[PDB]
Amino acid sequence: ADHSLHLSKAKISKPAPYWEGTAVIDGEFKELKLTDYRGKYLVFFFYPLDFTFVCPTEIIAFGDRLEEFRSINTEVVACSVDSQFTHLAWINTPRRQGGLGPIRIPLLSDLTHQISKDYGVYLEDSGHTLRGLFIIDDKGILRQITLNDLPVGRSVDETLRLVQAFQYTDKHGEVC
Amino acid sequence: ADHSLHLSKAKISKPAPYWEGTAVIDGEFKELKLTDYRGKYLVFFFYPLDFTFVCPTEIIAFGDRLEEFRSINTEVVACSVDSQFTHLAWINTPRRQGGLGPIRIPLLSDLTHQISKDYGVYLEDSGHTLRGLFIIDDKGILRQITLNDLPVGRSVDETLRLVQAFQYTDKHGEVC
Amino acid sequence: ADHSLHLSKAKISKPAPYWEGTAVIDGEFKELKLTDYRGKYLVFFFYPLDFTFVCPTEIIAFGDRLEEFRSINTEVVACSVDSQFTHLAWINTPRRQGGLGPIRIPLLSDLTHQISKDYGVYLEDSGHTLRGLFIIDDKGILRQITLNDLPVGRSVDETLRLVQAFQYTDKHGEVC
Amino acid sequence: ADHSLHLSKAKISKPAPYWEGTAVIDGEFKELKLTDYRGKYLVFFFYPLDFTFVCPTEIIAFGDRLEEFRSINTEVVACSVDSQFTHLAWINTPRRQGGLGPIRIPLLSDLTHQISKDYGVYLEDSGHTLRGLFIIDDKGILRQITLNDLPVGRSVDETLRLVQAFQYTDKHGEVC
Amino acid sequence: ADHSLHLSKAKISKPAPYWEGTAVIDGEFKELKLTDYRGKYLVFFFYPLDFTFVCPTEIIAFGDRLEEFRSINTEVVACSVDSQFTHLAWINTPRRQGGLGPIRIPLLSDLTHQISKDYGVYLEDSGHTLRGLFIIDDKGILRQITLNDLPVGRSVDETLRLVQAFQYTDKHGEVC
Amino acid sequence: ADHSLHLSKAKISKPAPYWEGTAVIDGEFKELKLTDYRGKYLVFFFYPLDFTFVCPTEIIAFGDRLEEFRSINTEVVACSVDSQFTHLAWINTPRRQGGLGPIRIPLLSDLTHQISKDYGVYLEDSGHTLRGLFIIDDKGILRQITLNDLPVGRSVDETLRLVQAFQYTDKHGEVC
Amino acid sequence: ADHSLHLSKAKISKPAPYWEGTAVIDGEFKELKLTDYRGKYLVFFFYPLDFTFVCPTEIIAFGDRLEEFRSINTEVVACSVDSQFTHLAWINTPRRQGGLGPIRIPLLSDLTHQISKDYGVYLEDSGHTLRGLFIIDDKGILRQITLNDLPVGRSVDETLRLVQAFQYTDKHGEVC
Amino acid sequence: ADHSLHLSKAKISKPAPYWEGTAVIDGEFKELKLTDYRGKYLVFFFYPLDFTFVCPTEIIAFGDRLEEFRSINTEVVACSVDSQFTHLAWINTPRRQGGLGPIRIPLLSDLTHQISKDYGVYLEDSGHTLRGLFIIDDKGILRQITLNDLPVGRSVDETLRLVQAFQYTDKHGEVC
Amino acid sequence: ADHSLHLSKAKISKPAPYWEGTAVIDGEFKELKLTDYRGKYLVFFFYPLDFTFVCPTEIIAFGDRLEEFRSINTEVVACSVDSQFTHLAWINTPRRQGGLGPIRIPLLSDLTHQISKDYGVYLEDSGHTLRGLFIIDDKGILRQITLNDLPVGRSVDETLRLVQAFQYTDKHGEVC
Amino acid sequence: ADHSLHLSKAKISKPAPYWEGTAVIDGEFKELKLTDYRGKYLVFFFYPLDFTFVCPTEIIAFGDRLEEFRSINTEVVACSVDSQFTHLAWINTPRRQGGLGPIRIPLLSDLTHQISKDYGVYLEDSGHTLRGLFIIDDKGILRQITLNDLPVGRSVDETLRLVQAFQYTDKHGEVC
Repeated sequence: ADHSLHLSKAKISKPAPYWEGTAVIDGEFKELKLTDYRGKYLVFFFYPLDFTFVCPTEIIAFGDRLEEFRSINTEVVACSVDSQFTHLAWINTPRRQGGLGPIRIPLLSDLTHQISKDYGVYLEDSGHTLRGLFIIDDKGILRQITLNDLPVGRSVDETLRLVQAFQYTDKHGEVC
Repeated sequence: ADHSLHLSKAKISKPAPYWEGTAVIDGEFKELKLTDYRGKYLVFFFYPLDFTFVCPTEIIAFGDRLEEFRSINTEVVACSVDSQFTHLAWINTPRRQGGLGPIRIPLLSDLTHQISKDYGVYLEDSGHTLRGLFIIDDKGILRQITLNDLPVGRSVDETLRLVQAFQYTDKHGEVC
Repeated sequence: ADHSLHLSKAKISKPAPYWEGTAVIDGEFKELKLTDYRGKYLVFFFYPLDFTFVCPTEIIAFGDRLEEFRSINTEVVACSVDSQFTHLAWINTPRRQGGLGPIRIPLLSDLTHQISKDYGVYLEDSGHTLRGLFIIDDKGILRQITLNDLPVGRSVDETLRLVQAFQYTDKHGEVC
Repeated sequence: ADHSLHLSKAKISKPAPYWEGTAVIDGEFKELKLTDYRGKYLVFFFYPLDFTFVCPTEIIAFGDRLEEFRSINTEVVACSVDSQFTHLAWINTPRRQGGLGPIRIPLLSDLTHQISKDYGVYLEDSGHTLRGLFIIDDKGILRQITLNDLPVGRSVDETLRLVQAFQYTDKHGEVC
Repeated sequence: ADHSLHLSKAKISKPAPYWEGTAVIDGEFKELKLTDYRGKYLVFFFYPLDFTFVCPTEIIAFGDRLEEFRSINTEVVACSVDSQFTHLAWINTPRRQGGLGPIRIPLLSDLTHQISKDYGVYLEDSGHTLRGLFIIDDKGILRQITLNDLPVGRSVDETLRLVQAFQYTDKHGEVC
Repeated sequence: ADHSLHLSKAKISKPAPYWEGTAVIDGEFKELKLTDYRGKYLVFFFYPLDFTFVCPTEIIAFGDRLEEFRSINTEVVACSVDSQFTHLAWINTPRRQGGLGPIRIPLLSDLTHQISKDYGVYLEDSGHTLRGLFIIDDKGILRQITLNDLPVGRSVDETLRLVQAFQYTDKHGEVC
Repeated sequence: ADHSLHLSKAKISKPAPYWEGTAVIDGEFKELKLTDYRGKYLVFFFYPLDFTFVCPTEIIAFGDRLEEFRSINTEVVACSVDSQFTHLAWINTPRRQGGLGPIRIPLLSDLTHQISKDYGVYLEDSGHTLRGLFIIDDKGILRQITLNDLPVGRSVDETLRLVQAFQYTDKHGEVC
Repeated sequence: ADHSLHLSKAKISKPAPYWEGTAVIDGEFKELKLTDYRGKYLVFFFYPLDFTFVCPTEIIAFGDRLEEFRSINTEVVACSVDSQFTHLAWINTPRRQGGLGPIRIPLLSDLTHQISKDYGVYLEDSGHTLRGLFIIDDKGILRQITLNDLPVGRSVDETLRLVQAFQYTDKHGEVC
Repeated sequence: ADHSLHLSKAKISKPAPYWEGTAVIDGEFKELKLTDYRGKYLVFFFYPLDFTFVCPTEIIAFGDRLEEFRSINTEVVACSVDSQFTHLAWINTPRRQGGLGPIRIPLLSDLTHQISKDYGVYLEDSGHTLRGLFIIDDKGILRQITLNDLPVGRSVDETLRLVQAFQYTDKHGEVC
Repeated sequence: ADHSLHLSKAKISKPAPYWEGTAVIDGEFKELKLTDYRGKYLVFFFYPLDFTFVCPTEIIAFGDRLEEFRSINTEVVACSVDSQFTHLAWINTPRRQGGLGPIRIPLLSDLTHQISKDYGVYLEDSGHTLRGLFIIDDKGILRQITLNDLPVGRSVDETLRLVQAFQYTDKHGEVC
């Protein structure tokens, strides 16, 4: 139990840790699980907080390119330690007044801080997580781990490339 | 160190647990300590969440009756496990749309869950706290502990009479 | 076994600790148990001592207004660390001489200090308990915990309000 | 850490356990200590409860014959787990009504149960003590231990005989 | 194993510790158990040593008054840490030459020190026991514990009255 | 020491683990340390093995774009569990015969497996590491962690973008 | 503490365990120590009991030949677990009645069983020791250990031979 | 786990530790076990590294004289902590440029460092092994352990002589 | 495991420790056990070393008087920490040249030091045993233990006397 | 303390374990230490037993070729678990009768079995050691370990070659 060492259950080429929670999807609360994405690829990413003073360009970019992700049989889910009521309020607030507006990416609530601890992204002194990202294949196996310091974000193009690459490895062998 | 027994540091006739955090006070972020209230009485209470579908009649009632509490040398502080950004958004939201509206009672953030564990109010399976209330005298001594189940709230009149009674006991002897 | 942290078995939204003992009811010794109140609400409260120099206004007020509590399907029981013989002598002594006088509220003896430790009210250095109050619903679930400092007592009106509120929550949903 | 094995600090020919408390002496509350009896002999005895249905013949007999004990440089103290208020009420109640009446033997209160555990007389299941008696010489050394069942009491003549014998041993050598 | 605390097995109102040994009875060696006295009362007492320069007035007095004890359905047994050969020699020695002389009270040998440790009378530094006495009812329940410092002995009259009182309590209720 | 959990010393926003070793630089053995890059940015990455049947496009791409990394004050270092003699032979082998050819990127040796364990990349079952990449700032603070499953490699463009982003955050504040 | 293995402090060519006690010498009680024999040889032997039905031929033989032991600068001491009062009575009884009669060998009392445990001769189930013998030189060094079953005793001639042999070894070298 | 003491599983006249791995045999990768050599003698030896600047005299000498070992029903296997790809490249490189060239002795890979630890040859600070040699009989029993320091190597003639001696001992008794 | 206290398994009136080994009997190696002497008496003794510069008068004396020991149904065995080859060479060497010469007493070997440790005679600092002797009855029960300091040996006459005494005790009762 | 693993203190390129003892040198008893060979090379070897039926070919061969070893600044010492008296008798016995005869190689005694345990050669079940050999350089650093099974011995030519090789490595660098 040395700080954040033993807490993390995330290992590559191993079954990704199981999570369940309440997500705001299409403006309604829903129950979501990891195994709901079996037989399909999943991009699962963590961002620090809602209602901050910085534009959520990552979520907006991922949502605007969502049909490009499911054109290769992949879903995308975002997570935060906020509650589903805060997520709904963040969506329901107009983007001009510092909000999300309509979004097509499910917003998962980690109010118990447990999903964050399983994936090793929770910051004890901060009370929230860092900016992180995970790729999970059809069989629920962790294939990629990316972890950034807080200011910096993640690129949609890189995630597309990585998912296509992992799928190509799944289908064929090795490329020269 | 199981459940809420060993975690709770709150005891009556003992120095109340020390807390510090960031609060939305009069619309701006501020840094607040417990010792900022030394020499005065303090009503420190918890509520489950922001942006819920239930009217926050407790906070509104306490804030509307603030001159009665200040006239007897007492301040009032509310706490929740939400971030200061969520508190600010909840205040800035119109009350007709479900928001708090303007308030004169500081909203303290307990994003790290530590304040909740100190006072024995955090619910592990829920991710938030129950509805609890504490009275702290001029010297920072816990005088009263009140814990309700989640649905039911607290009455401003009872808090007024309790604080007046504690002050009267401080000034003089027992009454016949 | 850190002082009084681990001794208390009282948790909210959990089954209230089981207690049994000998009570002075209607001037006679009787055997009383917690489960004797199943199917009804129960106001279970503690007070420091018998035969003291202060007036027992709490017990007298609760007993004098017992039909209001019984009209909402609720019983009331008082507890102390005194023996049943002391309770009987306190009742049998005229109230003008400093006694209790006739009472309609059962007086429960906690001579072994076990009930006090279960509910986390026993004061080790004093040899008696503080002023505590507990509400238990039809199913034996703790709904409310109130702990005052020794000088200050409890209000019958607040207890009535809280019992009515919990019952209303039991019957209907949430009120706006 | 058995029920009454490790708790008892009472050993013969060893210094008697130190005790302090509040006693009803001549109708007034007083502070009493073991070392207040240094340089004199002390008969320290326990009895189960106040305000019981049985006659306190032991206390009455010891008090009525107090000049015999004082004529051989010896005091007598009685102890119980009742509070000093119960002792005062028991004395103030007329003996015809079942009370103690006026008494010349101090009544020591053990509400914290500590004195009872030091002398190994506290009964855990009952919440009070058995009938025990201890003799302590001028130097605070335990000379005699006597433990009876709850029904059976002690004799004043035997106590006087034992005190005279111990004093004679203190002065001279051995008698043939 | 703190000194002589955990060693003692003797408790009031609990089954008395079981003992067995070799006794000099009527001038012959015999095997004796505790259960040989079931259905009768038993006075079991200890004395320091044989062949000392002090007259054994206790043993002589108890033996001379044996018909008084037998007339109330009671036996008496004496014990010491000496061997049965020493007891036999002490009896066979003329009383004028410092011996015991003929006796009607069995002398039990505790050469292994185990009986002494069971009843909490053995003195580690002395190598023998103190002067102790125990009363055991028909069912083998310890009713009275008396422990004297080494110089002082016991009175036969007190033992008679104690046994009569315990028997009276067995037969009927409390006396007024 | 639960598998690879406690072994890893690599944490974000914390000083990157210290490493030292022998590197093949410009065709010669040299001693290299982490502190040799203090006051400059460093891209530290791992690759599985030398002399394999798969072309090392990652190393070749990083080396060919070295002047573009150096224009933003950044070095690049590669690590493997192979010995410096294996690295030298791999470089000293023509690329047409399945070799590295000349390279401008230092090749570090992790023959003791310590560097891999510190950065949490070593695979116990296979005896080498996965494909990992780390960004370290001027002050030796870990800024970003990337872990790919073995088949899939890393992109020079993404690393350049991330380093530019971290540097921009270092210089200015936050961008809208 | 495995039975009797760890209790014994007796080792050969090592300083013999220290003992002190009360001995009957010339018919008077005396305090005796091991170091009282320094600079002088000592034969220290253990026998089971006093006042038994078997003639003490060992003690009588050793005493009758005491001048043949002190003529080679050697003392003899006997020990038993009996008390000095029993030893005195055993001496003060004529041999025709089963006694020692006058004796010139000191009789040491081991009432605390500690000397026996140090020399590893105490029998737990018996309550006394076996028949044993030890030789100690001028410097307090154990030179010989002899241990017999209870029924069999020791020979004075063998002890004389052994003491002469050890003294001759002290004076000169090995003999051919 | 005292450094390198408990790791070693090799013991004379005991079943040799079991090993399995990948070897370069006749220019192809193969799977090899220890039990593949049952019914034959086996010379299992370690050497530090591949591609070093020193000449591999041991391997070349053993391979060039392999028919002598095979004529006495003996196999030879070499091991190192390098990967099978490094072994294949070392063989494929011409001997003029510092390679093995063609070899008839299998090259076993110990990339996991486990075989080295089982046979007690791994050097923790170096990252490789020392030069050690082991003889294993038909039944898989270790007959000899030889451990040279790093510079010094092993002789083919001595190994042949030792294998012949062990076989002769197997066939018949001791020779005069 | 305190030095040599815990090692010894030899206790009186208890079954003697089991031993097995290789003995030189009548000039030939034989396998010998303790149970080979069941149903008859055994004298088992130790001596320091073979081939020393001191004449082995003990062994010679025991062997020369062997028919006198056999006439009372008793065997004699000697033990040492030397190997059977050393024993055979010692016997096979002429007595004039510092040897044993022919002997009729079996010479047992304790090369593993186990027999010596079981009987508590082994000396850790010197690597051999002291001079000890043991008597074992028909039932394999240790009857007498003799331990001499190294210079001094044992007497055949005393052993004969002791064996005759033990046998007489076995047959009859006690002698006067 | 797992069998023979923790006992061994011998490791390559480390200071060889320190030993001291008694040796038979030129027919005389001498005291020998390991540090007596500082500044010279040392061949320290073990052999099973003395006086065995097998010819001591190893010792005789090493002794007859001692001038070759001394011409390269090297000493030779043999060790066994036998006593120095056995070594002296083995030398003094004529070689025709199964002895060493005159020898120029010191014979060291390991009667305490400690030297054997330090070098990991002692065999617990047999009570002696196997055939092992050790090379120790000028600075007392263990430089080779060789462990043959008991039937098979060591060759003088190989030891000479190894010592020459180690000395040549000491003088200059590696040879091609």
